[PDB]
Amino acid sequence: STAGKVIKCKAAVLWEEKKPFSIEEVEVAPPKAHEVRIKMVATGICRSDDHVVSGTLVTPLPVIAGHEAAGIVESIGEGVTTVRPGDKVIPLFTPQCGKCRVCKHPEGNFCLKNDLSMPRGTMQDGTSRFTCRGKPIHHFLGTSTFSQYTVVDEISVAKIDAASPLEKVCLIGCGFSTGYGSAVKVAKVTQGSTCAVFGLGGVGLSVIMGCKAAGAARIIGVDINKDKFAKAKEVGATECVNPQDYKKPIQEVLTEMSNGGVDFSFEVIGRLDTMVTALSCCQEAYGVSVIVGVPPDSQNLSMNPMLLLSGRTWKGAIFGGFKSKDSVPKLVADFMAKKFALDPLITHVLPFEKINEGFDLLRSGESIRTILTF
Amino acid sequence: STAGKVIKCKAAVLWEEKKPFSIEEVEVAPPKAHEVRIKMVATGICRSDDHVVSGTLVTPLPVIAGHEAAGIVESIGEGVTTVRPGDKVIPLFTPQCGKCRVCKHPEGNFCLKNDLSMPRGTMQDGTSRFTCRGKPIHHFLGTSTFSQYTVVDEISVAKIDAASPLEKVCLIGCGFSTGYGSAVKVAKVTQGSTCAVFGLGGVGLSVIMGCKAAGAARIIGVDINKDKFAKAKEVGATECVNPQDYKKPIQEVLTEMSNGGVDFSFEVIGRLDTMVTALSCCQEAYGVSVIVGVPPDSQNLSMNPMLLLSGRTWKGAIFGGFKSKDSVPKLVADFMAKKFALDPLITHVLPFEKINEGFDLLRSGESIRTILTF
Ligand SMILES: NC(=O)C1=CN([C@@H]2O[C@H](COP(=O)(O)OP(=O)(O)OC[C@H]3O[C@@H](n4cnc5c(N)ncnc54)[C@H](O)[C@@H]3O)[C@@H](O)[C@H]2O)C=CC1
Ligand SMILES: NC(=O)C1=CN([C@@H]2O[C@H](COP(=O)(O)OP(=O)(O)OC[C@H]3O[C@@H](n4cnc5c(N)ncnc54)[C@H](O)[C@@H]3O)[C@@H](O)[C@H]2O)C=CC1
Ligand SMILES: O=CNC1CCCCC1
Ligand SMILES: O=CNC1CCCCC1
Ligand SMILES: [Zn+2]
Ligand SMILES: [Zn+2]
Ligand SMILES: [Zn+2]
Ligand SMILES: [Zn+2]
Repeated sequence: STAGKVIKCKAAVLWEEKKPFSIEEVEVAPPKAHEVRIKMVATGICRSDDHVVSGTLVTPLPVIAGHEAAGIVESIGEGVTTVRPGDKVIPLFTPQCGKCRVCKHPEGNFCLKNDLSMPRGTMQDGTSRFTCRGKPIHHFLGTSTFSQYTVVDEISVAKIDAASPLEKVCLIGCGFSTGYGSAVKVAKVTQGSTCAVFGLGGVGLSVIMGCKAAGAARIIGVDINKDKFAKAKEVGATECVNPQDYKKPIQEVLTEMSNGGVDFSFEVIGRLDTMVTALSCCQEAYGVSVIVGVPPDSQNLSMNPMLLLSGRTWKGAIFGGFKSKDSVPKLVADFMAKKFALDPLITHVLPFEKINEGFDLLRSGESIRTILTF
Repeated sequence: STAGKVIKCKAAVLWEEKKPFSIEEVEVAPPKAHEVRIKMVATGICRSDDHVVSGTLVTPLPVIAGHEAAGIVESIGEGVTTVRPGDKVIPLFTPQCGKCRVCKHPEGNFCLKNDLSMPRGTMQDGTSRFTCRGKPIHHFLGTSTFSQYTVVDEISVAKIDAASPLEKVCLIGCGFSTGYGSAVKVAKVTQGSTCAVFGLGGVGLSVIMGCKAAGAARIIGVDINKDKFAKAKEVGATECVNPQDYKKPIQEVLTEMSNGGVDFSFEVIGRLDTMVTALSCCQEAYGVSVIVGVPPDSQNLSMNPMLLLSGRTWKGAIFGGFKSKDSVPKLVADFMAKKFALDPLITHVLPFEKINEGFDLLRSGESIRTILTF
């Protein structure tokens, strides 16, 4: 009943920074060639979405944010071959065009068609499918999931198992996959190893999940909020430390705890100081540190390159290093096959209309992931 | 005739920074338990030794520097089992104790007994074997090869082929192995890849050799001194670029030349800016950059962590990542079997007494490696 026609629906619009989201009616255009229009079913609140509100992350405003989600295809544009109406899907914030150098590389996932490096906030063709009170509204990472309906490019969507629990697997859209893959794929955590994880939110908990799956012997969680320790230990942490409890810098503490430094470290917060600290706490000759957290826009860190000269490996990744379109369906299948759990990450479930409350929860430290249901 | 007796010989003493070395008589004590006294045959002039003079590399003064060398064992102390008098040997600036956690790790090489991290300028026991004008003189990285005789700890010396040409294989003690290993072992350059090498001195040329051995398709040499291009090409560079020849930053140039960034980049100079430039020029999603150059003492670099977040891997290494005592004999055997060449690095030969002229040659940009003969 809506194919080919503009849909008027409810979405959460962010008109400017540091304001609450505005719940109102937007118009969503029909998909054009190689485009897919999706009816949202569930969406998670990730810290990345909050970064747009706080100014940590810069992307054109006004925008319909949201990128961790799942839904059902309402309609497809001409030339689409990978999904069909009625299919359960997950929008991919990192696309997989399959044609670029990165997509063709065995170890690359940061497809050149991404909207991250040089944020435009549109569709692949340079325009937007969203309007609110007569104004054009920007897209976010080619996803825009805080809406009852969205339109995405074909390369930014994956078809998933028809029997999937959308209220759970939306987390495969960002948080879980990012953390899990950062450990198992990017760091390539080894059996018997010692790991340190900075940040115990949804993404950090997922990193822990990965470290445990990889066979780590010790997994030290680090967070200034002690309230996040019980959940970390439930999912695999062997020890948790709060930097504020110590008189000395935490890198020193961790080095002592690990009898000379950890094998693998992970920055899952988004702070410059913690990125340097995490590098420092890994063993000087063979240690590996992975940056996951997003830094505040345009800001540079300062470090001594002797930390690397001795032998350390420092790397970062988007979406856990997973080639998005290939991996997402695979991950959903693994979850259906009980290979990992998602429930430990879900602390709150709210209706979409309560998005602001959901963000309040995140900002207060009370939640891990709030799932919004449409 | 000299066993168990103090040896009086000539050495090049550095009394203070930024002055010429003083060639004069020193007193070399006999080796203590697990110590080896070596009659030096040949030693190379590496930039790192110049860094001691310039204050770029901080180690206690007065000192007998020099660390890329080869000689013959004069005597051994009690308990030495790995070398015997008359053996040809190469001193190891990076030790291999074989007992620490790093030595036991499959990838690690920066043995915890090293004198680089917290320089003491002594033997393993905290004392010196050198006296000059009645004053104790410091050791350098446990080697001190700018002397007719030196004393080194057993874990800092390797026995090599009795037939080795010491005037050539002394380079396996530093320069060649560092560069070669940085490409083949640390970066693990792949067949068909595009590489960029910043710095075309002895070490950078060795990096090029390694890249070529590894099968790289393109090897782009970068240096502000064009006079260093011909030899770079000889050893394998496919292209050479002088950053001063351009209006753009060389990272932009290199990115354009490589159609999106290089596979592998190497910083083989020792500047904070080029370490960042080198990182920036490798592919944002799958690129790898290796720091080999030594940065000015206690200086911090500035960089945007988004360079890592996209997928880059940044790492550094000492001595090309080679476990020193295991690797050095092998490298010599390979050299003997013509697996790599050393002659392209040797531009000048001088007698030890002309150490200062050798340093002048390095500083003037005229030489690659000057080999000093005793
Ligand atoms: N690389 C990627 O592809 C992705 C990056 N991210 C980034 O990962 C980070 C984490 O995301 P979420 O788990 O959703 O965030 P979150 O806010 O739920 O978790 C962050 C945790 O860090 C802790 N923390 C804050 N300051 C700290 C400090 N100084 N020391 C120690 N702990 C501290 C907080 O208490 C909190 O538990 C964010 O920066 C997010 O933007 C998110 C997903 C994708
Ligand atoms: N990591 C390790 O184990 C080792 C590190 N090193 C370090 O490696 C570096 C290279 O050593 P060598 O080859 O002996 O030195 P070198 O001085 O012969 O070569 C350095 C080259 O860099 C070039 N250069 C200088 N400034 C430049 C700029 N702005 N842009 C481009 N090129 C520039 C010079 O013209 C020169 O050709 C030194 O810093 C040295 O201390 C050396 C040995 C072992
Ligand atoms: O959280 C989802 N995506 C993130 C990935 C890292 C850069 C900011 C956006
Ligand atoms: O050049 C030989 N050794 C170097 C290794 C890197 C730190 C300074 C000393
Ligand atoms: Zn692509
Ligand atoms: Zn996210
Ligand atoms: Zn050791
Ligand atoms: Zn050297």
